[PDB]
Amino acid sequence: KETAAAHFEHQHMDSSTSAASSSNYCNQMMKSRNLTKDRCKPVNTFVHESLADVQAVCSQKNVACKNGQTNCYQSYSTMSITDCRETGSSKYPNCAYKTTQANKHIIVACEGNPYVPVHFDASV
Amino acid sequence: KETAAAHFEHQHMDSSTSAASSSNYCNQMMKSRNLTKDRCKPVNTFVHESLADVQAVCSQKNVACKNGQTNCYQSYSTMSITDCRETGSSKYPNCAYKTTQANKHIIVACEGNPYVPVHFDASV
Amino acid sequence: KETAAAHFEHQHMDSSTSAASSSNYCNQMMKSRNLTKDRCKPVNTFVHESLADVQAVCSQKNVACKNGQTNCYQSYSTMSITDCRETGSSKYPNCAYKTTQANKHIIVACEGNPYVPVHFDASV
Amino acid sequence: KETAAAHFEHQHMDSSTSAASSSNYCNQMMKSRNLTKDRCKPVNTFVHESLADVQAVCSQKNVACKNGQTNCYQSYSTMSITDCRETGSSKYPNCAYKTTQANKHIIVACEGNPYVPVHFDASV
Ligand SMILES: Nc1ccn([C@@H]2O[C@H](CO)[C@@H](OP(=O)(O)O)[C@H]2O)c(=O)n1
Ligand SMILES: Nc1ccn([C@@H]2O[C@H](CO)[C@@H](OP(=O)(O)O)[C@H]2O)c(=O)n1
Ligand SMILES: Nc1ccn([C@@H]2O[C@H](CO)[C@@H](OP(=O)(O)O)[C@H]2O)c(=O)n1
Ligand SMILES: Nc1ccn([C@@H]2O[C@H](CO)[C@@H](OP(=O)(O)O)[C@H]2O)c(=O)n1
Repeated sequence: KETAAAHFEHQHMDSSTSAASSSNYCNQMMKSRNLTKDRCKPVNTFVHESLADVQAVCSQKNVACKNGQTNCYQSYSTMSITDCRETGSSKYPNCAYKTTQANKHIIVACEGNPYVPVHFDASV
Repeated sequence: KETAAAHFEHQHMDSSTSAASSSNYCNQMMKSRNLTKDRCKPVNTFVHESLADVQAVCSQKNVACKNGQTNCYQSYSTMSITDCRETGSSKYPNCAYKTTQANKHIIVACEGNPYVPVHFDASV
Repeated sequence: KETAAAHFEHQHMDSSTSAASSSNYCNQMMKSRNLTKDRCKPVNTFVHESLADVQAVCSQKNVACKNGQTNCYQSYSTMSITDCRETGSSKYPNCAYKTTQANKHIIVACEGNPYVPVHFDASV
Repeated sequence: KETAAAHFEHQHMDSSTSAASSSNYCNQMMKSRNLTKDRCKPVNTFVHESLADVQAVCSQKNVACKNGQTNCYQSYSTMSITDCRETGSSKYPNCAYKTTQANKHIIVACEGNPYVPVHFDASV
């Protein structure tokens, strides 16, 4: 409760579903994964692919992370992701999000043994 | 001194090209705009639109900034951008950048009178 | 059904009054113009100005439409309008609408030949 | 011109030697295989294995291609390869290469019927 890798799948993995359907998505999932219990998390990406496909990004294109660290990797291919961006109104506790489905490259930080994602840097 | 407004333009505006001409665009631009002076800026986005069109984003879709502030705005339209991301092997002061040209919505933070971009939040 | 231009006239023009005469202006209008016959249209603005005046906006300030298209135009001058949202006290067909009277710049999408309004985007 | 698989054979197979026999293997081979005709091809890998062994990789571990396509495959076993890279002082028409010999898993793109290597993607 809980490893960095577990924390990553907690915040960023949702393989239950293939894409985004209704704009209640982030609204509902941000609440579910305990992302709106203290403050409306401003931005959070969910990845709709197998855990294996996301984990494999750790052996693909090496790139610098946003903080300047160099343990980040961009997926070679597009992935099904849902970008969750808190709306301009939106007040805690009633957190509201603009749900946005897309097919972007993802960029994740990787570390440890096994060599897996531990943070979601960006989609591109 | 420098106005945040002008600082934004310097770091993120490239109205002269409609797109990135080559895969060397970023390497060129990151140095010419002096963003690799003290450190390799890991991420920097350039916008290939008029200053008017970019400034106009300030009256478009209001959203939360990455830091949670509420003065951010997402363009209604996609815009021509170039994402510059530092390579994994890049080492200051010899900074190197992957280039990704794309049509994407931009998210800028706005403030002041006139009410204009002063930070580049994200592209989606 | 209707041409695009005609549809705009029927839904948004009201040159027969200086303003909403009552807190239930929307409700006699949302009916009179068949906006509440198959539903309760959530939002609908009535412009208490000249059709020509409104059509002229198609040659004023070009601005990005909310949907990302770029054929939108903002009036230079303010216009008398009525904003129709519906009161909580409203389930179809017994429709009740929250009315509001104001002088705002309007934003319309225009197209065709002649270049005329086909959609009402926002009042600012 | 040659067919995909044949191009691959002509570019990447050297089943006649077990390893680069000297520091100048690449210089002679890049010449020999006509890889310096119009330009100094910046990097090229020669595999010191039988052809069928390399083709068999098309049925081994499926991985993402650097271009992001999904038809790439990583070899279960390490293979004898020679890495050839332009040496810096290399200048067309006088190309010059650094020869590096190693045991690595190759990654190749495969396509067609029969499913055969048509592009060499990386050595890992
Ligand atoms: N594109 C983005 C940008 C930020 N984020 C989230 O917001 C945080 C960045 O401030 C990240 O925390 P981790 O990097 O700890 O996952 C990530 O959860 C995201 O999920 N997608
Ligand atoms: N998508 C992104 C992420 C970061 N950045 C740049 O990275 C910096 C740190 O996040 C930002 O500084 P400003 O937002 O102050 O311009 C912005 O310049 C960007 O330009 N595009
Ligand atoms: N300020 C606003 C915002 C929306 N609307 C209505 O909202 C509807 C959908 O956004 C529009 O229908 P048209 O697109 O047919 O004009 C428009 O009639 C309005 O009439 N005034
Ligand atoms: N390790 C690598 C990486 C790239 N390459 C070569 O680099 C070229 C383009 O990256 C490829 O040409 P083909 O697509 O003709 O194989 C491939 O031959 C290589 O031969 N070994």
